[PDB]
Amino acid sequence: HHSSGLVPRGSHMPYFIQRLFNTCKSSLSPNGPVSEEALDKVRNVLEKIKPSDVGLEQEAQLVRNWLPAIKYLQLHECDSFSIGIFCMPPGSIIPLHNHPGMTVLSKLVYGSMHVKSYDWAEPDQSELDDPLQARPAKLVKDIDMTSPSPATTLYPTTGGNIHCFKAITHCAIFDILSPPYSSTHGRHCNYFRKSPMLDLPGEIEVMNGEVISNVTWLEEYQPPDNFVIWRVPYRGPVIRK
Ligand code: NI
Repeated sequence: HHSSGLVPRGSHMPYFIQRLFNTCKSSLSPNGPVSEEALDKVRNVLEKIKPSDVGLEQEAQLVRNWLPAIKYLQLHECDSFSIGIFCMPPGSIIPLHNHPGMTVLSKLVYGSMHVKSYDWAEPDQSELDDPLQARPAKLVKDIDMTSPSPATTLYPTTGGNIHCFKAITHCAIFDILSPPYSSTHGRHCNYFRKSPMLDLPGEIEVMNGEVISNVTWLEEYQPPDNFVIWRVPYRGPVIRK
């Protein structure tokens, strides 16, 4: 029945993070995902993620034993995409920011957090208006998420390109970005605040006649000073690149 070790199987299924990296390399480009089918292929692998796949099995146990500093682990950065993990202790915050021209696939690896996200009410006015003045945005998501929760996707103008996170328990957010942030290519991680201007309307009529209700007015701004985030080495299974 068995060869007693003489004939091992070999060419085994690459372990999770290797499989995931391999698929990103084939599914992603400097222009973003190659296709929705291609992006779905990355999404199908990412959904199965476990804390042990990325060396976070110990931190995941802090969830059961339930501003503060956030740890950021960079697993890969190339012109085509980046992979990173935010390890957030309870009560920490990733302040409101956007992902210009970018698609981001994200997965809560463990724990619970709150996400609030918006999109501009008039995406076509991005290149024609001053980002330092108040601009109308529509609410997309405003909800707690608790692992296991399906992977989420934001696009350059839909799915909540402007978002913020607040950790409820210890949690880790696994992010795949294509294209990656690049201050050189005009793709900066810009932060935003609610406009303190008084007389801004709650609803508007935009191009077509569509009435956008519950508008939120956002000003570009420097990130808050209590946002402490430290770069930390990835200590999980190695990626063969
Ligand atoms: Ni983000």
